[PDB]
Amino acid sequence: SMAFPKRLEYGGHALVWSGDWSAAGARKAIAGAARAGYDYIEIALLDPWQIDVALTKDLLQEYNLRAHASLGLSAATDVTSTDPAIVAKGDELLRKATDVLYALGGSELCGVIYCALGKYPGPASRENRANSVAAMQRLADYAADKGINIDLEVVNRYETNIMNTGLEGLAFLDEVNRPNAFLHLDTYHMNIEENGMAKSVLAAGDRLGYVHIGESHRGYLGTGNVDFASFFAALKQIDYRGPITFESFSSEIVDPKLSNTLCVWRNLWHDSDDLAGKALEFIKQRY
Amino acid sequence: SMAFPKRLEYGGHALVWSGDWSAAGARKAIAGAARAGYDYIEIALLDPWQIDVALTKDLLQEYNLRAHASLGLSAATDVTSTDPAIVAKGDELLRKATDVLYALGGSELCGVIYCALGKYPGPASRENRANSVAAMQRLADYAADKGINIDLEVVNRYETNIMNTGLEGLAFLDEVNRPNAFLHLDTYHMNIEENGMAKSVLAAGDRLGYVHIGESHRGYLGTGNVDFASFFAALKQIDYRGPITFESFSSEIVDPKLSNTLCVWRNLWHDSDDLAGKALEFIKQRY
Ligand SMILES: O=C(CO)[C@H](O)[C@H](O)[C@H](O)CO
Ligand SMILES: O=C(CO)[C@H](O)[C@H](O)[C@H](O)CO
Ligand SMILES: [Mn+2]
Ligand SMILES: [Mn+2]
Repeated sequence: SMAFPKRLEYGGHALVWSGDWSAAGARKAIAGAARAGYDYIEIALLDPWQIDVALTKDLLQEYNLRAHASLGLSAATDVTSTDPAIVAKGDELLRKATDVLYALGGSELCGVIYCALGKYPGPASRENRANSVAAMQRLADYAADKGINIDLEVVNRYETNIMNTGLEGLAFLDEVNRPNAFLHLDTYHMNIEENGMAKSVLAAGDRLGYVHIGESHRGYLGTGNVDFASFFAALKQIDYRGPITFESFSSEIVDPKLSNTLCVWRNLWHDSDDLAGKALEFIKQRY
Repeated sequence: SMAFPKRLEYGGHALVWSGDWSAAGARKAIAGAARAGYDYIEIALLDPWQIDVALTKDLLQEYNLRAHASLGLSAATDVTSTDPAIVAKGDELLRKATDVLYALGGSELCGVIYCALGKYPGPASRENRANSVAAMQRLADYAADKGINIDLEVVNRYETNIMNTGLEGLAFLDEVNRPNAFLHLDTYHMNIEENGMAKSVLAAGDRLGYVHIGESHRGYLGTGNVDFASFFAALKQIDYRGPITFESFSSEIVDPKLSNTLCVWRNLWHDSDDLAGKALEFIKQRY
């Protein structure tokens, strides 16, 4: 068991272009990501059964584009649950997601894979956390057979009760104790929870395996409150060489299964291409 | 008719010291605010029927302290509801809170007074917004007879679907069209939703009636990401002369119902006096 190769590469989140993964939606997102000049598309596998693999393989080939995958779990698939029937549903979704990612020749399963994405009605018990750590052990081991790293995305208090800072994320990963399990940081969530935009990156070092770039309000990069200068300087200091996906959500493009959960009440952009294009330039200028 | 006098004065949120307003909790919080050097205490009126008003007035006299009030409504008192019985409950609580604030000699009712504080399942309908605007018209007119201004606190996407930016708040206040209705900004909520920390303040000018100071993670002022230098520069430029309350919420002090609502999963402070004391020094040094 070991970590699978990572490279400095730039990706666009599928929801920048498409709210579904129909033949049309898949192509819109892949074509968009390719058009803006990204190395990969990040597919939202919130329902990995809805994904036509052959179709997707063909599109990625057609546009000379690589794929990674992210998801959140839901109440019905929450691996922190003290109901083992719900944890089993979680393990199953995570296996299927991995199977799909393997069929597409992808190497990264990231996002909120360790709990239900959304507002918890109270703080996590030690048992909620232990349930989550075990589930990520079973996932990392399943993934390892298929040349896939998992990257646990730290998100803000409103989207998980398990880990809200990189430091918390790192301590969680110590317990997972798997070589193909990494920290996933997102500048949007960091903007809320972190003591500056450097502390968690510098602590993480080689354990930082994935990055999401989002503005404070998840709109155009450079129109919000995120100190990107301080963040990217930290990446340079640890010489980060892994996926970097631009992520943004507008009511304009809505997945029913994500948009209400992320409380995307506001339209912060309408031109996917203009947003994605400016974002990659903004990112590449700094890293 | 008219708006009531505002002065530049510094406030401590009662919830920094006490989770309740028992005689002991009230005494503790008022003595705390006075000890830290604040001009007033901001009393949480989530349940204004549970306040002993004569006791509170005696305490405020005893410690030579003024009082303003903030609250959030809940599902059962949501003035945005399409259930007129629920709106009626909201009107009733808002009237009661105004009565309490009036008897206490206060002039400012602020916070999430226009909707239920928390995660909405979907975006706000035209009805939801119109119901809210009408409720704030009835409240503003009721408060006008009692020399009280109302200030509508703009909160982040996870805490309301009605208004997430200062600009949205100003537009909502245009429809309310009451001289004693003002905008209320909170740096914690601005840190997520705003295009920088100056814009909403410069646009609001004389319509900014109330300010909450919160760090990005709601911990010690200056250990987070909020560009306070840029915010206070904006306050200076419009010569803001209104209440400035420091707030933060510890799961060790507040009611489990509120800490769960605000997703306080960790505590970045334990010493109420040290936090509140240092918070005021931080504020008074910049404004
Ligand atoms: O930031 C996120 C949600 O706020 C993550 O990117 C999600 O886990 C991922 O996009 C799943 O949609
Ligand atoms: O920022 C706030 C909520 O997060 C407001 O201060 C509260 O809604 C209000 O003070 C009630 O406690
Ligand atoms: Mn993300
Ligand atoms: Mn506030």
